Amino acid sequence: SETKCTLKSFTVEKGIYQTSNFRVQPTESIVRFPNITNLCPFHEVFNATTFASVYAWNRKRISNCVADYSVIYNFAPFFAFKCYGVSPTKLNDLCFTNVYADSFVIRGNEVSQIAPGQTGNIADYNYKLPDDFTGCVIAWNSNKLDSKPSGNYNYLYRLLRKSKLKPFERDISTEIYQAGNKPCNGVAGPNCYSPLQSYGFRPTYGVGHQPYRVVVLSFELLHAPATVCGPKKSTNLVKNKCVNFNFNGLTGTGVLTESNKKFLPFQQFGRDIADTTDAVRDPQTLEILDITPCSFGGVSVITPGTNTSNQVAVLYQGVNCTWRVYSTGSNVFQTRAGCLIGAEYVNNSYECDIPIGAGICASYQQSIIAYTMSLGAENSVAYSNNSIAIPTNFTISVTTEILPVSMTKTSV
Amino acid sequence: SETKCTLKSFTVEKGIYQTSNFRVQPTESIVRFPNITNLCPFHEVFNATTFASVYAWNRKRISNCVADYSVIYNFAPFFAFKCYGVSPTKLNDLCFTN
Amino acid sequence: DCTMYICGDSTECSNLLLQYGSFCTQLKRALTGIAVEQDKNTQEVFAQVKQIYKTPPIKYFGGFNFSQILPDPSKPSKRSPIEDLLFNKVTLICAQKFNGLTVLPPLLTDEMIAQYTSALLAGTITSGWTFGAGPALQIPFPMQMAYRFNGIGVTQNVLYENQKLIANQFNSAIGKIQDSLSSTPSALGKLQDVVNHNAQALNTLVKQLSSKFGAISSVLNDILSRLDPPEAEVQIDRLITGRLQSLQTYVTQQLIRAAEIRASANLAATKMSECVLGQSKRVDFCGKGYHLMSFPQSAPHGVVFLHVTYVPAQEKNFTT
Amino acid sequence: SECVLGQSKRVDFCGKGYHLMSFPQSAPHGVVFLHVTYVPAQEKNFTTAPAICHDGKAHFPREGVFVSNGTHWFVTQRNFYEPQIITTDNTFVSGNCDVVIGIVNNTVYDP
Amino acid sequence: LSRLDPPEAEVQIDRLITGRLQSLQTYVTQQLIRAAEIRASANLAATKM
Amino acid sequence: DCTMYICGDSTECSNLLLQYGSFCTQLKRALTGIAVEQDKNTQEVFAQV
Repeated sequence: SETKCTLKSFTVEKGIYQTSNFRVQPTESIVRFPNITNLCPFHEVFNATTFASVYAWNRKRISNCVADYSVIYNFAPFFAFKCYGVSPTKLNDLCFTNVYADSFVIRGNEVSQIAPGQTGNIADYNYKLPDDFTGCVIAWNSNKLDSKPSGNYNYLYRLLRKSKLKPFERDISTEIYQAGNKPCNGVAGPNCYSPLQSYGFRPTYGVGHQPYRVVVLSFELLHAPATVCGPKKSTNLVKNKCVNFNFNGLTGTGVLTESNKKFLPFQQFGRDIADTTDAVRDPQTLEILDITPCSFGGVSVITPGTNTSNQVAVLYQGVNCTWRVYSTGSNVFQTRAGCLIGAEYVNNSYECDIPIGAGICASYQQSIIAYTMSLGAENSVAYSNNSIAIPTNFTISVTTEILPVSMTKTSV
Repeated sequence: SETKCTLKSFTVEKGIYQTSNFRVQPTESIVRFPNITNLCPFHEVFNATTFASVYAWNRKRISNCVADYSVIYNFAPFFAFKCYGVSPTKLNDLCFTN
Repeated sequence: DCTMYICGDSTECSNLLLQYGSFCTQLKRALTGIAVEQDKNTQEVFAQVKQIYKTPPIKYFGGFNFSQILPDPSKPSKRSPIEDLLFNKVTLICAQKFNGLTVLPPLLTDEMIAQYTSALLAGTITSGWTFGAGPALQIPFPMQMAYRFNGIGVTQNVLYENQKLIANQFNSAIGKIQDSLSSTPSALGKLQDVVNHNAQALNTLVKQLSSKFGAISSVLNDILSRLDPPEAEVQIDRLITGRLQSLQTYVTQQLIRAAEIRASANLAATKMSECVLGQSKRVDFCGKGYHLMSFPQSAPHGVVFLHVTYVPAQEKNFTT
Repeated sequence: SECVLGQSKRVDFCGKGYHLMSFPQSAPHGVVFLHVTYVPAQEKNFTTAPAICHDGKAHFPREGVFVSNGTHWFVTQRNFYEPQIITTDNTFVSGNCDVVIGIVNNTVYDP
Repeated sequence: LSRLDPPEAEVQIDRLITGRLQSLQTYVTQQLIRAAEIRASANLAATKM
Repeated sequence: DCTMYICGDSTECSNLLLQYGSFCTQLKRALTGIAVEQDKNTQEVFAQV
């Protein structure tokens, strides 16, 4: 029926055909995490007091920790979770190599200014970001607590900077009046225009003059070490079985076997010229496991004409059978082309009508049989040093030969 | 060593082999613009024998000329400025209609 | 298998592949076409006769020695020493096997090719050239030698007076040809290039598979883990387009090479049928100089022809 | 061009077996050829000798080869059996009776 | 490069890169197609010579 | 050439090109093969003596 589908007809002729591949299915899932499970010191920039500003970005080098959903979302009224890399819908079941929760506390009038395209205070060489900036933007409110009466003058921002500032670089200085034709240098005074801008927001002001704390993250992937992610049950591995393996944020599908080579003491992500992960180290122990995918194949169907019969014999290309061939049938063979089930075997020699490979040919006898090649009839002509053979009759034979010359013209 | 690098192997037998180009670097840079720069009317409204009263401020629109930013820093009494938005240092590089 | 090559085990990528119309069918059909044509190519260059002949055991061809061409039963594989030197002189697979880039075994094994060439040698030794037309006719080797000499304008009395010299020159030259072939290892360049060009093209495609086309990464699975579905369609499309362009380039180059290979095989078939089973009078088609005969020998992916010729050496000037 | 307008002796190009003639016919998108050929049917085995001794004189046939049905000797062409009496016009003489190998002794008639 | 910004520059460079790459691919494939036929004609010329 | 045709003398164009990376090596290889073969093509049509 599959061959009938692929031919898009109601009668197949003869010979080799093709269909989809074998694709043996996996069994289950394995998690592989370090057994050490401490608690992550999140929420420190979230609920204590007035934390920081744009003058001191929170350069928190978070060490090994276990962070999850429970500590975060401590206050429900957030703002737009402006995704840049991973979507905010899923933040668990993936581990980061590092994280740097940058923070600044300015008002929430201009939330879009943090974008690489949307500019503003950032454009005049303030706190900058690169073009990718894979972390999200957490613009959570800070009203009625940082909204000090008559203005939080201790909260302030830099109006301008003379020269170009690289992203993630601190420029906190006197910032004298180096501009202008008059050589004031921030000391003489006229049109000095210091970057100092203290805040005079009374709570009676609009919502554009109320503080909204902004924290952002930054990380990267495709690295062996990890430091922070959510919890999971790292069940023990399975030996030589087609499972779905996960190793601290990197997934896959294949069989895991014991390693034979030796890794360097700090090396845990070995690979070869195949440019794919050949082996990996255990997250808990020193055990190194080689990965090789579960077996593919090539499925082919052998049939005579539907005018004669409707039996078939199926061959799996390039798969040893002796073996991973699911169910069975009448007879199983071990030809060098792969596995073959459906046809018998016989040592008698016959010509070929249905080729298979490596000199094996099958045909209808009252059954589908298979054999090896037969080149032709054996012969041997007598020979001497003084013997000759001469003909006496002659026949006239005519044969044909067909040749195409012209194929149909076309225009578009 | 360059041929070894570009052959992705540690041995080369014999014969010619193709490698990257010569590509002599450029020496310096030259811009060119016409000498004539006509004056915009900033200094025309700046400089006058008499000035309009503060009761009614007469509107003027300046457009379609060459700015010549040096005319702003040309006068003698220079002790009152409040520059916002576009500084005089970053003035003469942006384009404005009026 | 393009569907597994473009995307692994993720049905969403397959559903995206259905948006590009019927294209995998064309690639699979063209690949089956080139495969079956390359399998058919050898049958018109080798199976030129339908009778496996066997030479008599006693070799008494007027002093000629044919030990370097006929099969030797001492080696279990029925190959002559020339064939064994041919097999010896001409010379990561799991990585290409793991991505659906499988190879297929040919229809005819090497033993059957050796049988065909041995049968052809027996036919051209013991039966003259009549076996290319009708029934095999037995002819002793000196008489066939005399008639082949008569074919090129030298009367047949000349051979019968210098038989031993002909035998000695033939045997010495046949002895020389083995070391002459084995001395220069660069003389087998055609088949070597044929193998390595295809091998390096396959390896180039496999290394091309792991190269991001301006997307977030190269692996589809982790990107599916990070990005949320209905905005990931704009993400995993450059992978598909770039891999399809690479596949189209690969199949076009394969077709281009197959055309030239089939043309060369047709030329080889005509040369075999016009220089082995007969004696051509076309200058520089079956050797160099006046043509006398040719012998075939098998080789991994192809043939090598021993052309036996004739050249006048010393001369004197006269008045006409 | 080389199969109809002339006759070619290139084997397996103008047909199968020895080539004699060919006739072309048309077909939708292309041509078909009929090849009139010629093949020998049945054969007999004979004993042959390369040369004939006579008065210390070696003889060689102008065409064909010498055959012998056991009784006497004749000379005939290569592709058909048609024996004829050995005569000095059918052969030419060169050398003597020792250089060649396998020569037999017989007589040749001269008118 | 002077028009737009480097974040918004690569959104237009890609189309130029694809177009020029496609043109180069077409030229090279046509070159191969012509070269095969010229080699066949040269081989016939050598046989005639 | 790979880069001088596909781009100008700008570093971001070469940076955008190396994402594909292994494309123009095939281009240069095919052109060099054609050049060497067509150089060879006269030898077996003239150098026969």
